[PDB]
Amino acid sequence: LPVSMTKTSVDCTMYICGDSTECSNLLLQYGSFCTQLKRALTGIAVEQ
Amino acid sequence: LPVSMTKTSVDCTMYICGDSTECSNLLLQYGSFCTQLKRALTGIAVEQDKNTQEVFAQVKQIYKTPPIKYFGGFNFSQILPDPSKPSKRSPIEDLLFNKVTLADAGFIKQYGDCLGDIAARDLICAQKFNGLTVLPPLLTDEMIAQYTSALLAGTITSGWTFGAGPALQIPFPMQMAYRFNGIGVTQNVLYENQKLIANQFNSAIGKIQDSLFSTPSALGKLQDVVNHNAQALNTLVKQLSSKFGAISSVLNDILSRLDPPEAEVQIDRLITGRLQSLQTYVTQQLIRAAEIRASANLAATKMSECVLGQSKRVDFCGKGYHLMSFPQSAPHGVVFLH
Amino acid sequence: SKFGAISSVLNDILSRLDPPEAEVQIDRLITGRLQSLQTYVTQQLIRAAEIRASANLAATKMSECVLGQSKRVDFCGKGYHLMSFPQSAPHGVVFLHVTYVPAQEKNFTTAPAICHDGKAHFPREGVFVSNGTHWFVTQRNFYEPQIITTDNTFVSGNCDVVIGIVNNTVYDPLQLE
Amino acid sequence: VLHLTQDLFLPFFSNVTWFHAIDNPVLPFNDGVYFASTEKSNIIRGWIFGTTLDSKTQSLLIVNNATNVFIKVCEFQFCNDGVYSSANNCTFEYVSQPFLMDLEGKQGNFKNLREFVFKNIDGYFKIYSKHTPIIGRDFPQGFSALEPLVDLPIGINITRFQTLLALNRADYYVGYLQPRTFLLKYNENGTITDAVDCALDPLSETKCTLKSFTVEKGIYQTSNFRVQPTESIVRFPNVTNLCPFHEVFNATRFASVYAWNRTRISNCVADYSVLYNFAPFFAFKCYGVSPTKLNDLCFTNVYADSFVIKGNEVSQIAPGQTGNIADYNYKLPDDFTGCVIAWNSNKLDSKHSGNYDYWYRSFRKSKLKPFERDISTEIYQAGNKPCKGKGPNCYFPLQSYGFRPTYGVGHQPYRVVVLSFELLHAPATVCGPKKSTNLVKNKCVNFNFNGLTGTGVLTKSNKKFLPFQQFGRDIVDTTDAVRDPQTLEILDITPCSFGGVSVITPGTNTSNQVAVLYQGVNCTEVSVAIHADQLTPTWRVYSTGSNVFQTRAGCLIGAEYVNNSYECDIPIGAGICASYQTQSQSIIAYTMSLGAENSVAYSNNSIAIPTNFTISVTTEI
Ligand SMILES: *[C@@H]1O[C@H](CO)[C@@H](O)[C@H](O)[C@H]1NC(C)=O
Ligand SMILES: *[C@@H]1O[C@H](CO)[C@@H](O)[C@H](O)[C@H]1NC(C)=O
Ligand SMILES: *[C@@H]1O[C@H](CO)[C@@H](O)[C@H](O)[C@H]1NC(C)=O
Ligand SMILES: *[C@@H]1O[C@H](CO)[C@@H](O)[C@H](O)[C@H]1NC(C)=O
Ligand SMILES: *[C@@H]1O[C@H](CO)[C@@H](O)[C@H](O)[C@H]1NC(C)=O
Ligand SMILES: *[C@@H]1O[C@H](CO)[C@@H](O)[C@H](O)[C@H]1NC(C)=O
Ligand SMILES: *[C@@H]1O[C@H](CO)[C@@H](O)[C@H](O)[C@H]1NC(C)=O
Ligand SMILES: *[C@@H]1O[C@H](CO)[C@@H](O)[C@H](O)[C@H]1NC(C)=O
Ligand SMILES: *[C@@H]1O[C@H](CO)[C@@H](O)[C@H](O)[C@H]1NC(C)=O
Ligand SMILES: *[C@@H]1O[C@H](CO)[C@@H](O)[C@H](O)[C@H]1NC(C)=O
Ligand SMILES: *[C@@H]1O[C@H](CO)[C@@H](O)[C@H](O)[C@H]1NC(C)=O
Ligand SMILES: *[C@@H]1O[C@H](CO)[C@@H](O)[C@H](O)[C@H]1NC(C)=O
Ligand SMILES: *[C@@H]1O[C@H](CO)[C@@H](O)[C@H](O)[C@H]1NC(C)=O
Ligand SMILES: *[C@@H]1O[C@H](CO)[C@@H](O)[C@H](O)[C@H]1NC(C)=O
Ligand SMILES: *[C@@H]1O[C@H](CO)[C@@H](O)[C@H](O)[C@H]1NC(C)=O
Ligand SMILES: *[C@@H]1O[C@H](CO)[C@@H](O)[C@H](O)[C@H]1NC(C)=O
Ligand SMILES: *[C@@H]1O[C@H](CO)[C@@H](O)[C@H](O)[C@H]1NC(C)=O
Ligand SMILES: *[C@@H]1O[C@H](CO)[C@@H](O)[C@H](O)[C@H]1NC(C)=O
Repeated sequence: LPVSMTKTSVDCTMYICGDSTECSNLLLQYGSFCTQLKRALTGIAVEQ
Repeated sequence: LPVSMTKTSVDCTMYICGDSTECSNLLLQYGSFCTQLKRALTGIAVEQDKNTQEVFAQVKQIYKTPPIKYFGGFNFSQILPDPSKPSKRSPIEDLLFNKVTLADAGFIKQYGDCLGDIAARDLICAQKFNGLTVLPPLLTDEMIAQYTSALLAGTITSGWTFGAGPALQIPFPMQMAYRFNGIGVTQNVLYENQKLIANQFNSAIGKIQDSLFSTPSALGKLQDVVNHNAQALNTLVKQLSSKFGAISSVLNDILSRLDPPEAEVQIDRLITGRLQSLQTYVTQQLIRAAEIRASANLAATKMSECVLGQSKRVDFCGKGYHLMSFPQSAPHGVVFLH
Repeated sequence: SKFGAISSVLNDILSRLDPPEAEVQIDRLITGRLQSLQTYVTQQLIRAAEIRASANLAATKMSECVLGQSKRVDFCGKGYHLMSFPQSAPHGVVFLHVTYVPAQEKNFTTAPAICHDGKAHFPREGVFVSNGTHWFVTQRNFYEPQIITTDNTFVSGNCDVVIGIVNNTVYDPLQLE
Repeated sequence: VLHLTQDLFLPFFSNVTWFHAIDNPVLPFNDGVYFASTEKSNIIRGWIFGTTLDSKTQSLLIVNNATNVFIKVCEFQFCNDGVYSSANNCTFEYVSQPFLMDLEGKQGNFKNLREFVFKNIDGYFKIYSKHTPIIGRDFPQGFSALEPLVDLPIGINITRFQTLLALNRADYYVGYLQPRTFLLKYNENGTITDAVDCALDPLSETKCTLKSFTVEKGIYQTSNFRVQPTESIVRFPNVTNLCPFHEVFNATRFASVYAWNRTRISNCVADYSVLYNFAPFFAFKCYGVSPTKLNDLCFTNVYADSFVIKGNEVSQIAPGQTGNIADYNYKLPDDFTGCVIAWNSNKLDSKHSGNYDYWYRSFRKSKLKPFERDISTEIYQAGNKPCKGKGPNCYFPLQSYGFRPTYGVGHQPYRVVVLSFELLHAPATVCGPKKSTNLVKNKCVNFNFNGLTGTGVLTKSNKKFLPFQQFGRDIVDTTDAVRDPQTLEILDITPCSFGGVSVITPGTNTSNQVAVLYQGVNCTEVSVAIHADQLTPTWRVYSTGSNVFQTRAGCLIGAEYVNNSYECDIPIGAGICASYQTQSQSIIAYTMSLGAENSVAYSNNSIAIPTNFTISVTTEI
């Protein structure tokens, strides 16, 4: 019986934009779209 | 154990476009994309209602405690409803209602006081300003207490018979003896130490009230569910202030600033952003509703086993050899007394 | 659904616009259709998880109610479970729970124990009951009164701490012979 | 198939002015008209469309005869009775088979009805017709499809409508179609058996929402209800002084582009009609607010940059665009949000023997940052020489913009000026005209407060705004309180009237009676709104005073409240359920009964034991 999975903490900002200031600025124009992603992954880790 | 979540009926058209005819026309170009969203939210609401029904409406008839309350020395006054209180609940029931604060009651009809709010309108008035309402649960917190009291009176006056067929009256010391016989210890020892067990029962029931009173949060699961729903709604409303890479984040001034065949691009950018955020919200609500459905099915099984009978499965109905379980209604959930 | 493009058909879109102008429209269609397909796949995943939970419940119900008697009340249908006969259904299963349900009952004067000679007697299984004069032992879910013998009861007490002691005469099969 | 369409369809149960004949009034034409007539043999020939029906605007004659038809598009005058009086410049003479099919079974009782529908969407005149024998009487009520006959693209306004008559020796049924959504039931042979108007009854909207002629017993959320505004208070600040665009345009010495003169426009009222009449415009490419809505917007500060250039440079200067004038003289921000103005000026920048007064820069060390001036005379470096002078590899940065009365258009002296609006939200100063209406503190109103458009209600607000706080807002970024610009008093903005309409209906087969439940809104609000006819729902649920139940899930209309209790049939919310119960039949709402009221006779020595048993076979799916 499986009990857990590998816990992941993907950083949306880093994944979508690599140390690029203009890319991060234009990502900020998408609002709190991916803070949801970080929250969901944290919830997955805690649940595991 | 959580039993339900707040039921939401977000209107995609209203959320993505505010009383803007051109915006609604361009939203119609996305097909039946969001009729799926309305259908999914309706399904979530119906599923929550069915979850509450499954958890609580397990009795066939309404039952009432005898006018006198002498259960062989056992003191239960802490779990049967209190006539003096208008809500007809128990001290534990009130503690539970007093330790859980709902961001949106829903059954408020808050329209009319956003204008009398005087100070900054509350989250609710703001959600109303952008089409995200909360439907109220079909079963009120009052008749849910009636169901809980019916279940409670079924257990303490009829044992586990009423969970199978007709409710057969049986003295409470005798039900204690039979539950004891259910875990491998004779009934004689209970009759011998009925006074001692009654005193221990009273002490434990008394000390659980103080345990819930003095703890910061022993209701962490229910408050966590309420916080999750409120936080999801807040994240939903907050995306309406996000430009999504356009000239501005307000439909009303975007239409009032650019002529139709150039404002089309900006309005489509807003539509793409807002629909994606709404899809995020609906998918997360679906996932959390599936989780709550699993929890509520667990709660219903726990009720049907621990409440309507003695369960031989160890460590299922609380730690130790199970004897009974007294249910108590909680805001968007149930609480057991094993 | 046009998805905000010139038309909703790939065949006439390609046949109407040259490649490097039809690219934008085709990309708009791709974005719309992939998003709709992702919606469908996610909803199918959710419904399949729900059906998986339901089917695991069905498998447990089969393994318990069908391949045996389940003591858990109200699991294999309402009432005291006896059997369950499965039946195949289109994309599902249907159970036939055979259950034992009690019937007509009457108020009976009952006593926790019977105190024959300074000693409490408790039934080995069942309730002591009273028709109004003579005392009788019986089972739990069926009224089958029997003469209260030393076989039906086990003795352990002093007739002073067992609340509900109710004087009466027990019998033994020895003094006669 | 149950295909749903949105087109110009005659509403069900509308108003048809039945006429008679024994003079031929002209009837208005709008969104098409529905025409129907029943006759013995023939008394009507054709119809006349157009406007003003004179020899000034082209008109349409659709006169038939027993042989063919005579549709044409010509500018006839009037026959006042020949019919083609002064045909005039004509067009589209059309002749085809007759529209009027008449058959009799050797008797005249077969008074066939002829239903005609005409409409003029995007030109392309469409005509529909159908002939059905009478079975009883006028405007019979049985369904009947209409087939098209001719679709000829006239492409002329039609607004009046008239008909012809006949002669030698009970009709005129006219109705006006409306833009409605319809759900149409198609039969296996491609034919329309039944249709239902979604915008008609709550039951109609329910069946339409699920696109099925049979609605099973239940409650179905169909749409939403919002109170449309009555009137609209637009009030701005209390200024009137006219802005100086007259100077900015009734100057002469407009700066050269190397030094673009920049004025500031503030504390005034902008009506750009003066800007319009002060210039025979050549290019009005706005990069901020449309000229149409320019007078409807407010600007914290407005920057007018005046710089004469040429046709090429007019196009060259644009939000973050290339070009020496744009990269070394005057640069617009990439996100520029303002209207640019360009009109030809060959009368102020030209004279005999030439005029080389103006200037422009081609040689700069780097690009020009947006809205940044670079007035300087420094010779561009070439190679590695620190040379300071004119001649070889030591070039003057700025060269003449020499103008003469005789160049090409691309070389003509275009006078360009620009209004760089800010459209932020800081206290506004340049607001356009618009006229201040008064306040209405308690009635939902469309507002246009200082460019900020929106809809809601305004009530008194103690909000202790400190004397610098203006637009205002709430917790989640939604304007909540705007201080009245003129009275400084503070005004909270409340949502209009939104919740949601769900129709509670029994099985259409069982019954058609429906009950409407407005969600999370009081009946009183709905009542004053239904009574004032400002509710968007066009379906008006009947009210008898006895059919109003303010519940906790909003208000229920069309179902009376019976102070008894039954098992729930249709879940509504908050412990009330509706059901179809006999009186002889209606819809009642009741508090759900959780079950049979039972009391147990528990006591210290009373036990109940089953002396018998039963066996039962339940089922689980
Ligand atoms: C339980 O204890 C409370 C508090 O002492 C007392 O008021 C009440 O009468 C008791 N009830 C029973 C059933 O003994
Ligand atoms: C016992 O007596 C009470 C009071 O008369 C009655 O209500 C109840 O039904 C009786 N129970 C049985 C099982 O006879
Ligand atoms: C109970 O049954 C016994 C059987 O011997 C009988 O003698 C007695 O009279 C009965 N008591 C009643 C009916 O109250
Ligand atoms: C049973 O009989 C004994 C002997 O007389 C007596 O002491 C006792 O009190 C009786 N018990 C009851 C409950 O009548
Ligand atoms: C138009 O028809 C409707 C529906 O039958 C009716 O209520 C209304 O009074 C009619 N109006 C007139 C002017 O006949
Ligand atoms: C009837 O109309 C057609 C078409 O205009 C024409 O050819 C024919 O001559 C007409 N007949 C008479 C009697 O005018
Ligand atoms: C057509 O238009 C011309 C020019 O306006 C006008 O003189 C003439 O009378 C019109 N009609 C005819 C029959 O040419
Ligand atoms: C028809 O005429 C009206 C004025 O009577 C005008 O407002 C409208 O724009 C015209 N339509 C066309 C297509 O010219
Ligand atoms: C008009 O009268 C003539 C002469 O009798 C006849 O031939 C013709 O058919 C009549 N027309 C109608 C419409 O009755
Ligand atoms: C369809 O048309 C055929 C041929 O006229 C006819 O036999 C059949 O009854 C029609 N079907 C219906 C449903 O009217
Ligand atoms: C400015 O306007 C005034 C009044 O209309 C006019 O006399 C003057 O010539 C104008 N100047 C220019 C340069 O247009
Ligand atoms: C710029 O415009 C202002 C306002 O008309 C004027 O006073 C000033 O002299 C102008 N500067 C130049 C360089 O013409
Ligand atoms: C303009 O508004 C201010 C502030 O309300 C007021 O003091 C002033 O009298 C107003 N002026 C006029 C003429 O309305
Ligand atoms: C309901 O359906 C039955 C069976 O087709 C039919 O006999 C009955 O008339 C229907 N009732 C109504 C009101 O449509
Ligand atoms: C709605 O109507 C009920 C009628 O009893 C009233 O008590 C309640 O205050 C009203 N609610 C609002 C928000 O006006
Ligand atoms: C319920 O209806 C009955 C019959 O009209 C009436 O006498 C009674 O007072 C009603 N209920 C209440 C609480 O008013
Ligand atoms: C049941 O117990 C209560 C509490 O001791 C007592 O008041 C009552 O009289 C008892 N009833 C019987 C029938 O013994
Ligand atoms: C038990 O119920 C069955 C079925 O109704 C009936 O045939 C039988 O007579 C009953 N027996 C007793 C003891 O009541």
